[PDB]
Amino acid sequence: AFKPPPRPDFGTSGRTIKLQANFFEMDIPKIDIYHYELDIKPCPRRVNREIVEHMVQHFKTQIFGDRKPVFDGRKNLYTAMPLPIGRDKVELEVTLPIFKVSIKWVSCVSLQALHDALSGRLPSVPFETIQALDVVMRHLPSMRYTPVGRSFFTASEGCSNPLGGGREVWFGFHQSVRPSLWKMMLNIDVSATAFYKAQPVIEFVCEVLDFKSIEEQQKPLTDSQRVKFTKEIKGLKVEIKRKYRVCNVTRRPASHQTFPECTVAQYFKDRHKLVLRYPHLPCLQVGQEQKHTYLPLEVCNIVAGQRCIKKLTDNQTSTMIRATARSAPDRQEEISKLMRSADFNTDPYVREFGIMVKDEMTDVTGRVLQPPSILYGGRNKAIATPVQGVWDMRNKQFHTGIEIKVWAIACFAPQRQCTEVHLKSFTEQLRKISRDAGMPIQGQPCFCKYAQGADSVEPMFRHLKNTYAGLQLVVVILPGKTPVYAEVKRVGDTVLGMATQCVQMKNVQRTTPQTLSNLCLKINVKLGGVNNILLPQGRPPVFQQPVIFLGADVTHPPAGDGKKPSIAAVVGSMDAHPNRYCATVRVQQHRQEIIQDLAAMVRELLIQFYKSTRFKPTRIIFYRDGVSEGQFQQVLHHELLAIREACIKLEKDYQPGITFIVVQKRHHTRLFCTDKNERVGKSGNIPAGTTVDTKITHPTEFDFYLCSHAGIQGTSRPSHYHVLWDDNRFSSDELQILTYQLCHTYVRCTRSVSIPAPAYYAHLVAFRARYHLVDKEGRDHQALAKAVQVHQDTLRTMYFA
RNA sequence: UUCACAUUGCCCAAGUUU
RNA sequence: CAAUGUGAG
Ligand SMILES: [Mg+2]
Ligand SMILES: [Mg+2]
Ligand SMILES: [Mg+2]
Repeated sequence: AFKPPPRPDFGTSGRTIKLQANFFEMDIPKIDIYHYELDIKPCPRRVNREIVEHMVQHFKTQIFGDRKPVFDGRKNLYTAMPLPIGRDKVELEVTLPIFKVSIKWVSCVSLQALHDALSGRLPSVPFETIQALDVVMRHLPSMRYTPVGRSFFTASEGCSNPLGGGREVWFGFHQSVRPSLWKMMLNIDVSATAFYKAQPVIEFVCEVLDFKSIEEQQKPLTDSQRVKFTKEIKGLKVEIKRKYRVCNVTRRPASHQTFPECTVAQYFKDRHKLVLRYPHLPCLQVGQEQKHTYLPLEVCNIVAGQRCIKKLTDNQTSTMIRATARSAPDRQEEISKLMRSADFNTDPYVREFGIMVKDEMTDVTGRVLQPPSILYGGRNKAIATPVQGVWDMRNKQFHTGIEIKVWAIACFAPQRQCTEVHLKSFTEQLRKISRDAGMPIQGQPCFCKYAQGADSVEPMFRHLKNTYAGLQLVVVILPGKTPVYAEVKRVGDTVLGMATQCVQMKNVQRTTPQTLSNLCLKINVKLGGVNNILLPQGRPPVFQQPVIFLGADVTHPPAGDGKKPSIAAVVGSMDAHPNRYCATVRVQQHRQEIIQDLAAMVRELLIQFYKSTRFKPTRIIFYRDGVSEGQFQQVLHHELLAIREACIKLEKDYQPGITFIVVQKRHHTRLFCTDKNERVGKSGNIPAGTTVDTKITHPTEFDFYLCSHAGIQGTSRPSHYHVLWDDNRFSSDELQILTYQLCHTYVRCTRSVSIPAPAYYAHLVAFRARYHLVDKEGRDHQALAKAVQVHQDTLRTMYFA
């Protein structure tokens, strides 16, 4: 439970492919530079950046001589040459167009220590050095553009991109400094997010309430209109010179609205001497709730550069997607255009520190791994061969297909829309596809009844269970999006323990062989079948001893939410294929990534593995989704020990080797085909199986990019895998092949998915817990805990399929 | 609620005188 | 998983 293992070696498996990556090489000088600790009394980050930039111009002659200090926005200051004050304190103060600021100088950043650590000589990558370089690259754009996370956004000049509702698209780019096997690298990627337009509040009202012009509404707002407007502007800032956080939209129109004893229209009529157009419309209530200052819509401006944190509307989203949808070559060229346009070398603050940035994307050589063969059953024992990460189920039967003899249907769609004919049609079509797949639906359903409302579910289901012995499955037709779905799964998964398979009504009226086939995949698994397996003799050597494959993920509540729990999920392989998985799930602290009750969850799974296979795992392979580099030590420290605790409290001296792997699907590394005839499909992406464990990866540690999936649309996200611990001493080859093969064991489709199945199931388990908790989200905890606790008959199934 | 892929929503980060 | 797109035997 200490620092991660070193890179054991480099992969050798697979044919080579020429790739470009959105990493731009950095030439860093071999000099020392100087860290200073600031403290400003009393502020937003951008306000503090402003204090220093004005302060440096003001104490130029006294202190900062021809220097270009960079400032991280709070209390870290860096200079290329030392400041003529030495080792001691200084208390300065600056003017606002009020601030005492303290400058010390704690440290000297060696820099040349970075080159040596990048050479692997020094085991440690010095973080406090990498911190400093990022502050260099961020200093200037942090004031010109509008920061959001590690990115930067600005209004596109020459073009506008409205979304409606007073919003518009702002294009921008992500920026980050990372170390690598080769050099320091600048990772750049284009991005876009919704912003509020800096228009008159009057015109803001118009876009939200759907007026072409002011004069449509001539007398004060409707009850309906004043709340809808209020909901949209409250929390946004506005300007007149001066700043104001909008806090409320008043009840009375300006002319009638009053403050102590004068009225705002009257107040503006003589003090600032302008009658109001639109005296009918109300006033904004600004700043403090306790205080009584009210502002007219007329004189107000929506202040520029405020990110839109509310969820977009559906047509707003449509507009956003349409604007930013981009094939991989188009993506590549846009990154390139931006970077030649950025001209990071001209940046004076960059120039101060003598940093040089490469004009072009780095060239990197990847390898394309071979897909494993997939083994089906029935009589043929057919073998399927993934081609460009895809295969099909025609002319093949499940390795272990379930014979279905007792089953029922429950339609919650209106009969006028979903008729008995449609159901009968759909049934015959399904039975056909299912027999071909080795999953004979041997008879007609023993039950078929229309229903309406979530109220009718539990009684209908309790009936079925009490009546039809050996009942295997209930198929449930739904009219579309409905609360019934959440209800059907609550009763099935948690209350009665009954297999259910829902189908949207539209996919019943009109069915297709592909859709029905994918449906049988889900069904056969839910009823304990094995769809396929990896070709046994084609697996890596690790399968020669008993091994369990764990997948784990946390899912946090949406943006803006304050009290909903985070949900941890852990699944474990239950056979030697590996194919069958059992799941565990927990509610835990709001926005905690660390899986709190992991040890209990792993113990549960280890026991079930033994009852299933009658083997004890000699090794445990742990795939952990979603952890960032910043949280690697904390998570590993807690979660690695939790796995050990599980093993130790199970049996004395039961110490299986642990391999701990973090899976990151969401980062800002993008890989492109250098050679045009390597591109795959309309989107023009790199092929499935593409592997990069050199050049752009970590200088000392064990990590690699693997893109295991076909890229249908946009630009593919190659998944990054990072090994935080490995008792089993894997080689790069074996772990990459293992990880790649597990992307083929995902039962919901005949494709190679973007992450290993165990981790993918961990997502599906979490998301299902989220469905159990809909509108239900010491005594607080136990209620939610029980909401996600599945029935005893469900515990050992793949209900999450 | 057939499914995958892609944009966003998720930990880190970011943000927090009328 | 939700919204929105692109796709499949
Ligand atoms: Mg997660
Ligand atoms: Mg924070
Ligand atoms: Mg969707």
